[PDB]
Amino acid sequence: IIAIIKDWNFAWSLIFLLITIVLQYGYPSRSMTVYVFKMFVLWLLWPSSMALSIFSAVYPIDLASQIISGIVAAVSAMMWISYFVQSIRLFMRTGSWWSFNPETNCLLNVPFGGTIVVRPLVEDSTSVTAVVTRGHLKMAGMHFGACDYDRLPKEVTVAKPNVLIYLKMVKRQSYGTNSGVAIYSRYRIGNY
Amino acid sequence: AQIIAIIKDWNFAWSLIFLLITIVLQYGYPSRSMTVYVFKMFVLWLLWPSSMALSIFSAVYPIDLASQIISGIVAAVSAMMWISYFVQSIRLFMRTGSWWSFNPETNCLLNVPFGGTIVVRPLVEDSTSVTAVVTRGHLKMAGMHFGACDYDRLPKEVTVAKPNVLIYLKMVKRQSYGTNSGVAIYSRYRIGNY
Amino acid sequence: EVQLQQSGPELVKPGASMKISCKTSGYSFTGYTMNWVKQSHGKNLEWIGLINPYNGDTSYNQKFKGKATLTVDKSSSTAYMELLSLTSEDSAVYYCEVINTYWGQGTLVTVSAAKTTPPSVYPLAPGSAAQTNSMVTLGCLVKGYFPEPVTVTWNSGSLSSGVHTFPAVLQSDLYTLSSSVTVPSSTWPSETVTCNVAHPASSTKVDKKIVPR
Amino acid sequence: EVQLQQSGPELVKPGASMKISCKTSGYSFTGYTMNWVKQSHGKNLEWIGLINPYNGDTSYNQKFKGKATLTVDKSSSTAYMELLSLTSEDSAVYYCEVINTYWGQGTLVTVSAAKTTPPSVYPLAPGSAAQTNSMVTLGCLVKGYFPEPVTVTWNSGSLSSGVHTFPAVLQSDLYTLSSSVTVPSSTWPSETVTCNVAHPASSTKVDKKIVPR
Amino acid sequence: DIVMTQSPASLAVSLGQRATISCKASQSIDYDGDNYMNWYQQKPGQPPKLLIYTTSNLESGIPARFSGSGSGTDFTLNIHPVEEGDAATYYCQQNNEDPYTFGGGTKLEIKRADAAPTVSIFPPSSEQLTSGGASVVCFLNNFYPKDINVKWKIDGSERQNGVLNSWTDQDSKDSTYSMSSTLTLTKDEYERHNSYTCEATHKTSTSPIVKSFNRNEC
Amino acid sequence: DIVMTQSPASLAVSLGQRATISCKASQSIDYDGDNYMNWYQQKPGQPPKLLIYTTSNLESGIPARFSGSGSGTDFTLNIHPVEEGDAATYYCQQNNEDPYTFGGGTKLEIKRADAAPTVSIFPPSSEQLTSGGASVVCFLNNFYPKDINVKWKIDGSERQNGVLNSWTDQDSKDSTYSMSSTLTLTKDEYERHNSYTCEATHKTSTSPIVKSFNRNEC
Repeated sequence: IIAIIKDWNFAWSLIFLLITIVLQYGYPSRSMTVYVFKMFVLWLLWPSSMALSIFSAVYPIDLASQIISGIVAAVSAMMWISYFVQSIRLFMRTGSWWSFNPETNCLLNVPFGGTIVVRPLVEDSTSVTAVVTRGHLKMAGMHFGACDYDRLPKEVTVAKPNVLIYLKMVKRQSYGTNSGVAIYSRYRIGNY
Repeated sequence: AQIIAIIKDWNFAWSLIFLLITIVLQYGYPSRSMTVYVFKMFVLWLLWPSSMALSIFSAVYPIDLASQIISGIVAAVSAMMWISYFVQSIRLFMRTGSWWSFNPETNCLLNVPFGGTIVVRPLVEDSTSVTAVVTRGHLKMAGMHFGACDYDRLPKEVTVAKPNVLIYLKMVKRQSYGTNSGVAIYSRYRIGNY
Repeated sequence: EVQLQQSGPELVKPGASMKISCKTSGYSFTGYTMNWVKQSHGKNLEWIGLINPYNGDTSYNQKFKGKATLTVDKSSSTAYMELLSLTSEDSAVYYCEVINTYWGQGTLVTVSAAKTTPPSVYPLAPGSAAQTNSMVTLGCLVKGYFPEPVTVTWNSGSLSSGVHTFPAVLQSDLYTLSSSVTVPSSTWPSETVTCNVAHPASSTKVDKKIVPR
Repeated sequence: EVQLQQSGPELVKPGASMKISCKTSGYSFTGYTMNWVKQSHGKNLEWIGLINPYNGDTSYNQKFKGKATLTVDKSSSTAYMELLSLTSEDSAVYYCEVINTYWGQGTLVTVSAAKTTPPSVYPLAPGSAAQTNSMVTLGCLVKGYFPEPVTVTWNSGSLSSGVHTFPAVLQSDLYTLSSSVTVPSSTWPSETVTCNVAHPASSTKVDKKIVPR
Repeated sequence: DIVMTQSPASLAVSLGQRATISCKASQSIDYDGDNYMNWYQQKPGQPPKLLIYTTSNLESGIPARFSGSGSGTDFTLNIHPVEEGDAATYYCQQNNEDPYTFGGGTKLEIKRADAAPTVSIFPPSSEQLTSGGASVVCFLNNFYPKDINVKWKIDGSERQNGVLNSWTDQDSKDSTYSMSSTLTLTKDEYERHNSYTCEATHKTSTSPIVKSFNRNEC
Repeated sequence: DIVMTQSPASLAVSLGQRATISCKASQSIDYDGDNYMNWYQQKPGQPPKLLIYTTSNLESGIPARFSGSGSGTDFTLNIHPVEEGDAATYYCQQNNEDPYTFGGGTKLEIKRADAAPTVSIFPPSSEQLTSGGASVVCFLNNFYPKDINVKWKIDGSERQNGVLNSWTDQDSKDSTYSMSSTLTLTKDEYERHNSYTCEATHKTSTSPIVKSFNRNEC
């Protein structure tokens, strides 16, 4: 009592400050690899929303508030089950933790420097596009580290939950000192 | 005696708010053009003043003096970023008279000469080069919907608008794939600092 | 194909106002910023100003603020530059450009207190030259015209190679130009050549066949 | 600069196991996808399987589930397919490929119960032709060798034009072959004409000059 | 699996004529609106060379003579100009399913006007006679077509035993054939007969060209 | 506000040799991390053609003979393979700040071998005589280099009044100069004398070429 609601208010303001920091930064700042922020805040906010909706349904103001709290509890349960199903279906096939991105049905593997780099791609067409700008590579809107234009792979893979699609370097061009563009297209799909 | 009623009101309101944030962290960051976007705009706009009000509420009924200090610090920095957002957004709206300057994600706009008009969309992926893809009468620039542009009528010069400068971008190199699709790039030339 | 055709050469009084019309064709007109550049006497380029066609927003040089005004007409897909209160330091060539690549054809503006004079072309022929070598030169002299330019061609454009068009000289507020083309000695004087001289200020499109001497 | 080099021709007994190497070069080896293709009897192309050099991710054919394994050695950039239960239907050529474009040279494997016989070449001579022109045809015949192939060339590969090499003919589990070049009159018999065979299984380099009777 | 039975098996076109290889499929190979069908070109003694990617696209560095597209369950490769250097075999594939089944075979052979076979005898010598067995050949070179019947006329009556006929592939510079008609004899058989004659019946020649070698004149 | 000067005034560069044009500014033109100096080429009688955008990049359609370098304050346009179609005037532009100040302009002309002008003398036409004047001209054809002296003599007496010289610009095909040396006369001055001498001395030779003419012989 008294001090309890003060600690509750302090905790709510603090966690809303972390939600403030994680929403305005991380994804829409420069798109580096700190996406675990949004992951850890979303994993905190799924059972938090579940607990608040359950506690509002247990002690309701009226019947309409009870049915609204039950509706949002069922909606949060449905979206959590959908996220776990769509992320588990992409983890038994690929050994990458980027399948735990909040919305991801494809993973882009790009090999350079003797290593493949996996990024949680959101949607690909039948012909993806690589853009090298100085010492930096961007492929379908994802920051793929640093990679020179001349050392660009002629084969990349994208791993859907039911198929593996192989893309090969169909077109390429260079305009700067080491900056250029490239167009990859599918040539062979592999059934998982 | 009425603590339970305001506790139930607070629980219901914060459950609805926590639902509104949850369909923004997921379902809203991939889809950035049309769908699940008004929710993202509402959440990203009321994000700063609600945090400022929460720090004010923590400072009004505090626990310790260090709690007062940190709550005042949090409220001051939240008001600082909200005031900075309103200053930069008012500057961008004064330089370019479009409503798209009032979004809270970025203070940079991309203007594309489409079809006798100019289409303005916010641009988060700002760099030296801006890419553009065509989908046979469907064009996307920097992951943004921009109408139904073809490939043979691609714009040769786009602009980006910032609170200080206006940067022009000419089409340097393009490549055509498919029957009507294509991919072009735009590199910087002639920054104009009005 | 981006093309930017301008109006043409104009002579104006020292203190009047005039307008250059840069007419564009080929591209979506509203969306490419039009830039106006002035090239002075000899070779000296100066920036006048840019203008957005769709937004209507302009940007001027400090020296040209109020001296020239930039307007856009979307229906004719044209732009205009109005020069007001013309002085003797304004006789210059004006270009319009879009993306610093597709320039205009060039408009020559003359500012003087003179009048338009049709040219008195006097074709010069070597009388009794008796040149044994077969590259004998034949030319025409253009005397007494104002202002620039004058277009001189040979055989109405049929004689493409071997042409030599010379810059004009100025004396007594008058312009004199000369041309010369080496021709084989078998053609002269049996064949017929024409020193086609056209002055757009006076529309004196004379053919002016050379008389053998 | 992408080049895949394979091992070479091999005779294997039934029930043995032959390991086929594929030493890639000129590219970052770990990150592409090797792919193996078996060609039998001259026109029958079949697919075996692919393997990622990064993982051990394989995907075999339904007729090659237990007849083939694919291995990757990530130290010398080599694909290391070995075969199991080499029956009489496995006498075939085997190819690597990467992106369906950069193929391999092809490893020929022969399943038979015989020995690697030296080529008993008998370079014979024309008998009293008494007429030598600029297109006179001369040939070298080799009989009694096993297995395929023989690198038959003339004068260590200088005669790269006008040479007609014949496929091997099988009789009594033995191979017969012949070759002919249309030599000019100035190089025969004034210049040295030598037919050279090379059996990689027998490891011989016997070459003989043709001498007329 | 996928069964591909392409209807042509041996095409004989000329320079300037039309070449069309029609290839089929057992079922659909469509994925995401794209029918995956590769086309390969293989020369004798060489690995296959990829011509065509997903039905329509071209290999980089390959010429545009091979650009037949096809759609659905009918896939044709068309060579419209037909250069001389095209005597190879063209193969289908499907980069869609699990087995990735290849096609059949189409030997495309360039037409050229009829040339007489260059018959040149190659008599046996004492080396293989001292080895133990003699070999006599006809060596018919540069003929058109393959339906030329060789025949042996040793010592009068014809011999049809112990004969091996070997063909060749098409030439990559002038597109001609070659023949090797080997007859293997023992030492006593070679000593018992002298008049070794060789003949070849051809559709171009009105009469069989007769070439003979005799042992005693050596 | 931005003062821009170019160190070379005129160039003398043969075919295949390095041509360097330096355009040193005074302020900083770099925005963000890119210098914005445009390099332009203008042929006589034509609008300028853009070569270099952001100090390094090249126009599409402009060949790779022209290269841009330098950063900060010092900039250089470099041509290794100087060709025949190269004699022009080259300019630099900041393209960063508001006034967009152009450069002073460097005139590049291709160095040629020395040649003698084909001097031709023209008697005045009868139309000018009926109009009431005279104008004798000399059309000196293709020569090299620029420095050449032309004298007009009236019956052994030099005339320094009314002599005008007009030079055409250098050709873009062979880099050759031509000159018109005119001399206007009235009716009494033309009727006073008969022998007009058009002397022309060039540094490629020693004796000046004489193209004197007379009224009676014409």
